Amino acid sequence: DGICKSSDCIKSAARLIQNMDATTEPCTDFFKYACGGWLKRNVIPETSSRYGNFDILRDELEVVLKDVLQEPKTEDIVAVQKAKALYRSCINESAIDSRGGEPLLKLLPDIYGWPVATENWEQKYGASWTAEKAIAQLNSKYGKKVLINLFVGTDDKNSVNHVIHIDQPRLGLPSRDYYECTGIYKEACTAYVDFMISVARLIRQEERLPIDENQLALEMNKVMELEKEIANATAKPEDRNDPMLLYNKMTLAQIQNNFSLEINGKPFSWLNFTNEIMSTVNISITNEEDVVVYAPEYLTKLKPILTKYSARDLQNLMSWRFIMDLVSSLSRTYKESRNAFRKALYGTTSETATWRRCANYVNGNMENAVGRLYVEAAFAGESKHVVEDLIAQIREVFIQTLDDLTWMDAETKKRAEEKALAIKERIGYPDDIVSNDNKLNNEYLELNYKEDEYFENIIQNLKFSQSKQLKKLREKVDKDEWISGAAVVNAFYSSGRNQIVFPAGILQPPFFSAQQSNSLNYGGIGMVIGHEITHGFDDNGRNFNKDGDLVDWWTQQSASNFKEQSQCMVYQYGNFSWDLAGGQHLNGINTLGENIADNGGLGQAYRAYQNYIKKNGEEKLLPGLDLNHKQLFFLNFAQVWCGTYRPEYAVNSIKTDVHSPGNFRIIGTLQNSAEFSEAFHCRKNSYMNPEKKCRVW
Ligand SMILES: CC(=O)N[C@@H](CC(=O)O)C(=O)NC[C@H](CC1(C(=O)N[C@@H](Cc2ccc(O)cc2)C(=O)O)CCCC1)C(=O)O
Ligand SMILES: *[C@@H]1O[C@H](CO)[C@@H](O)[C@H](O)[C@H]1NC(C)=O
Ligand SMILES: *[C@@H]1O[C@H](CO)[C@@H](O)[C@H](O)[C@H]1NC(C)=O
Ligand SMILES: *[C@@H]1O[C@H](CO)[C@@H](O)[C@H](O)[C@H]1NC(C)=O
Ligand SMILES: *[C@@H]1O[C@H](CO)[C@@H](O)[C@H](O)[C@H]1NC(C)=O
Ligand SMILES: [Zn+2]
Repeated sequence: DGICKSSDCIKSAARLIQNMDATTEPCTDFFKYACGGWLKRNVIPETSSRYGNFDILRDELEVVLKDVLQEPKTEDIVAVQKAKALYRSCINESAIDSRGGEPLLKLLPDIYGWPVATENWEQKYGASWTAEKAIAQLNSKYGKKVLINLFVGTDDKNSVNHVIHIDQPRLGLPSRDYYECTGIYKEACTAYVDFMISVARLIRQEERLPIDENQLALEMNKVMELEKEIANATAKPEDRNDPMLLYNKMTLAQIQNNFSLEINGKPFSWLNFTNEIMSTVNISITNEEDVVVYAPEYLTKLKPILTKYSARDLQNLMSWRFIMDLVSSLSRTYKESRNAFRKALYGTTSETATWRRCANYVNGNMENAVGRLYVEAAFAGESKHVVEDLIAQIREVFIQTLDDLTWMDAETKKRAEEKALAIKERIGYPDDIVSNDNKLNNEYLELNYKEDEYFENIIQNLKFSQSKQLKKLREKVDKDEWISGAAVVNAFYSSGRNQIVFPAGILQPPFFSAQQSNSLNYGGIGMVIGHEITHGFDDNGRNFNKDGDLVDWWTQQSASNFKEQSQCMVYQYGNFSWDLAGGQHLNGINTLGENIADNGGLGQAYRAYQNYIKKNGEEKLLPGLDLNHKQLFFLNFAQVWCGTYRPEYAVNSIKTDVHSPGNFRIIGTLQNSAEFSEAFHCRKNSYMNPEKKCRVW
């Protein structure tokens, strides 16, 4: 007969049919054709800003984590006992509620206090207050970066070393655009300041202090007028997309003489500020210390901003940026204060289940311990080798494709083949989290969790996470380190390591399964592999060589052609209007690197499936679907992205997500795919088959 009738063929067909909408013409709108069935069935949960195939698999992963973390076992090693202890302290909301804001009150004296919730702040803290010491205490002990973001990272131009970086800090709101505070941003700006006052009023109440509502509004609006200035001083993402132009190496000498700051009437000392941070880990810094400055323009515009503000004005913002994140770890009364702010940025009317939030927290701070339990329970050993093979097939397809690229000269292709051949693959999980108990126990040896003290535990993880990062300055980059835990539904690429990673969490349907049809595997995990490989060659990754160093290996002509070729995708996606975002246009520049990966990866997966058919021949067709296997390749790729957004978060993500929305990743990459238009016999100049097609890789 020629029809597959296995248990896995039937699960796939059912999932494929239930998600699609065959009453739509594939060539008019393939997103609706592949996801219409799913969109009609589902509605975004009240706790979700975004919902789709990825979000469902992640909520499903959270269930597996609940199972493994919630029941102790007598044979559990210490590394596992600590994860479960942390989980339990997090889900005991009665123990957290009984403490109110007390944990925060003990903590405020350690960060020079919060003026608005303090009395005679200038007399108490203004004496010993210096921007150097104030900013340094938040960075070094709690990893919170408020005015200058100094961090220890890998040297872009020497991937085996670490160096100190100076960069502009994050903001309270999702992006710099929000600080216009008009139209689509007004509600968020309002809830943001209201959020300040609510928290300030709860702290004063709990300290039995007098509450002057007009004094609160006055102080917290000054905080907003201040962050507006800092926000407007920051560089657009568009002006930070070239890592060559962004890397500026200086000494603390050059930095002091080229970026001075007058704060609270006192000059800023970069050596005093730096040593205030590094001394936390018994490390000394001299004025010949090398530094990488990522936001030199920001530092320049910062100088006249901070002269106009007092030490009190500055502290009210700095402490607030830390208190933002801690209120959700306090009692219900403090959690409630974040409601209007969360609704405004994410559109959610309630918070995610406590155990869901907690499971995620333990997975993010103990990724190797949790990954161990996740793979033991939910990952199959068979699949690890099948994916290794898929990566080999796709790596070669990328290399062979170089011969056919006409916008590149021979010498540049040769250098490209080098990087490709040198990409390090990481599949599933590192074996030693399951087999080396000693190494795993030692990773968390200096952590000790009290079960009735969840706030002490999160603060401990902040100190352990920042301390661990600061003592890497004089150390070599550990090559064995994975760039992701195993209990993750995603994949990644590191340019500094030239490494692609595919955690266990993403090695499941619809992406991959050793028993489902190959057409679905290539169109699923295959496309994702090519995506991660092509990240080494996008507008950002192409600037790094085979060893992870930010060095030029492109001829003047090939580089000019890359920009020329990629400019097509800039215009394509920048013309897509997103109704959920208010008919705004996508930022084709900020999303270029991801669209390059999407278009390249899909084309590379299809060629690998063609090559597979060549060797092994056709596959047994799926039941219930009047579709051939080439059409199923594109259908599964499309259903990987089924989903929708809340309008509040479409406004958030269109400015902050470097990815295109799920629907435009489908329309965009297929519009540029002739192989798609062949599989579905799309007439020329139909929406899905425009004559003008972009291509890079
Ligand atoms: C600014 C920046 O560089 N970020 C990098 C960080 C890094 O590389 O270190 C980043 O995000 N990397 C992960 C990402 C993974 C992929 C993805 O698209 N993941 C979606 C998942 C999603 C999609 C829709 C939805 O409704 C819900 C979830 C996402 O997380 O947004 C998985 C397959 C294709 C790429 C990639 O490799 O690009
Ligand atoms: C929660 O914490 C309280 C106070 O420490 C304790 O009495 C109670 O047993 C805890 N509950 C659980 C389920 O651990
Ligand atoms: C924002 O900064 C620019 C310089 O970067 C300046 O010209 C402009 O006046 C600033 N806008 C506001 C509202 O301060
Ligand atoms: C930075 O200067 C302050 C004086 O304001 C001093 O107390 C502190 O010890 C200095 N930090 C160093 C030298 O690391
Ligand atoms: C839309 O495409 C045209 C044609 O290339 C281009 O000139 C224009 O800049 C694009 N629009 C956006 C917003 O990118
Ligand atoms: Zn990507």
